[PDB]
Amino acid sequence: RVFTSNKMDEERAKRITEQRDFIQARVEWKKATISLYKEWRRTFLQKDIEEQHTK
Amino acid sequence: SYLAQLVPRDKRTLSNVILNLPNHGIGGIFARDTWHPESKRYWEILEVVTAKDSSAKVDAYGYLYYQGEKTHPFPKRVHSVWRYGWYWKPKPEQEKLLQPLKERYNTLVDMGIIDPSQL
Amino acid sequence: MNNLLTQLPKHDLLKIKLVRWGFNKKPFYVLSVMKRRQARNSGNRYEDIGWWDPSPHQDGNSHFGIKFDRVKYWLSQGAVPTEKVYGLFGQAGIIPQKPAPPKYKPADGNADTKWRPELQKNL
Amino acid sequence: IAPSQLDKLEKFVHVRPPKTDYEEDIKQAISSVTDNEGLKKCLDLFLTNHAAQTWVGKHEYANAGQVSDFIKVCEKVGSSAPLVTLWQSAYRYGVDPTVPLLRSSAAACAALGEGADAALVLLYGSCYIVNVPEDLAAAVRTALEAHEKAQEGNAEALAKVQKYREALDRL
RNA sequence: AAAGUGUACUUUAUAAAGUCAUUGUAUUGCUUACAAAUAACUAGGCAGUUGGGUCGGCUGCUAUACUAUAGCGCCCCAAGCCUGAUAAUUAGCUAGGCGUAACAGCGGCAAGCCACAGUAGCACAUAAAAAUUGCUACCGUUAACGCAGCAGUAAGAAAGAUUGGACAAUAGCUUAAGGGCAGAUCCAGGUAAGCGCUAAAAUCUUUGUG
Ligand SMILES: [K+]
Ligand SMILES: [Mg+2]
Ligand SMILES: [Mg+2]
Ligand SMILES: [Mg+2]
Ligand SMILES: [Mg+2]
Ligand SMILES: [Mg+2]
Ligand SMILES: [Mg+2]
Ligand SMILES: [Mg+2]
Repeated sequence: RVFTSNKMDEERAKRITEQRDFIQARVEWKKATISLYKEWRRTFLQKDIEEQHTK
Repeated sequence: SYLAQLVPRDKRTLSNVILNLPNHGIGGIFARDTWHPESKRYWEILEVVTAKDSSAKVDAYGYLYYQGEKTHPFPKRVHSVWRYGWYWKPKPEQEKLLQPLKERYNTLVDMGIIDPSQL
Repeated sequence: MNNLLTQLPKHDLLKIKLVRWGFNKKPFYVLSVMKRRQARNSGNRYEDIGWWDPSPHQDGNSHFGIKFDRVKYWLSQGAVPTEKVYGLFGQAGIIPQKPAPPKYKPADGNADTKWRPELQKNL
Repeated sequence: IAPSQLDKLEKFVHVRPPKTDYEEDIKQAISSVTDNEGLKKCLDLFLTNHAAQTWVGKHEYANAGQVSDFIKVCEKVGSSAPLVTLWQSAYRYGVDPTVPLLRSSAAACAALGEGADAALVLLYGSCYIVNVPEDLAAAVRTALEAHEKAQEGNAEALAKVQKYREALDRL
């Protein structure tokens, strides 16, 4: 669902501004977590390769 | 009257606006009331085809402008025809020519001869 | 008996969830890696990774234990924490805090008594 | 469903096209009409013809030749409401507003004696034509005077005539 | 794939995004072996039965392996296969659990697997799916219904709880406008497992008075 209004008043402006901030914050948060997961993923993969060679 | 399409009205689909205009409003500028007036959001109509059965609904094609710039590469049909709030935006040349006519229409509405809600 | 699962799900998601292991009005939680769609206290797990005691103690703090190495491993594989687990991880500094959406509903005026008829009898 | 792209519209039109030519039906309908109900049917026929032409690709005033015949039938029948509706929505019916058409409609209403209708047609016509002839205005004024004398007994008619006279004077 | 792509959809004088559609290096796996209650007043069992050859065994779109589960099915060919077999009685299995120095014996609680939803045969549904999906016949009440979902009623029995409150918390379904749904669950009521405390006052507890 989305919010739309024919009246160009303060209420309409507030809803648009709040939505923009929430989306921007969430997008930034997603990028940071994924980078951390990718970095950890490489580390564990390397460990498995070393263990396989030893066996 | 076609002059009643300038002011948006409730439950007024784009089909009613397009049909009640000269030449089916080809080459005209239309926008919804929920869009900000200064946002420069509007549709430019290039082709119109009526419904096969109803003959009271229209499928329109054109370009979509946001901030005075095209948003898509090729013409496409208007998918929001069935929504409400559409109104006519005459170009500056049309506005100058229609100055006296708008005054006459407003006077008739003020005196109660013409009821915009019915039309 | 409770052998841990090895094969990953093919049609569902893995999540990090809180399991209720308390007593009457004495909650206690255990964090484990479990399939998204299951019973809350099902015995099917991939690993137990921590515990949490939400109530304050004489020192005024809550206590939380977690495996730092294994949490990273399961987050890398694709396990998705729940909303509350995100809060615990955010405060503990394992991952950045997750922003919450704006709220407009008038909050509940009876949250700790609406669901407890014993108090309402005295009220 | 209509195609999304404009480049595929030609194929859509050619498949099962609707009936477009209604000139023969309208000509027969105009002659056969002798009542107000038939006049309403003709108006619907005009609307269908104006809408149907889009399938072929024409966007001109299809109903530009039979307008005069429709006016003659209305005057003979004695009902002016169909003409009042036509001028109110002239573009929707595919009729190009012009001074000769306005004069013909006003004369027909004046002949019927409905000065109030004559004022309505002139007022609606003034929204399509920038300049209204002064002689036509005088004719409508005479029609209003004749209408007032004919229906002087009805207070509502007197109020309507007075209101229309004020509108004509103001505009 | 916590991904990419779009002549697609929605919101914006504030824009980042999401929605819908589609895409994976072979595009969702079969087989074998061992163990597990009585039982001979059950001694013969099997003929698609044991094995071999051609053909079939579909839902495409890397290349080879000479066709790469199968008597799983048709046709043909050779006579083999099992023999505490075959037929019966009883039981959901694992395990926590209870007695015992142990060995053994028996099977209330948390959880895992399998089967079923009045009875039976079928269609979808393959890969994670039929209490609250269909078709047909039958049984019991009255064209319909089948509470082995929660509460509750009647009969039977020595003996089986309220026709309660709430989504505040945990888990789940849907949704980018921050909401909606819920007899899972959390709380309360009822019933002498068990565990803890009270059933007498004392300078109005000198952890006081000031
Ligand atoms: K059955
Ligand atoms: Mg049994
Ligand atoms: Mg059955
Ligand atoms: Mg199920
Ligand atoms: Mg039953
Ligand atoms: Mg029941
Ligand atoms: Mg939730
Ligand atoms: Mg007793």
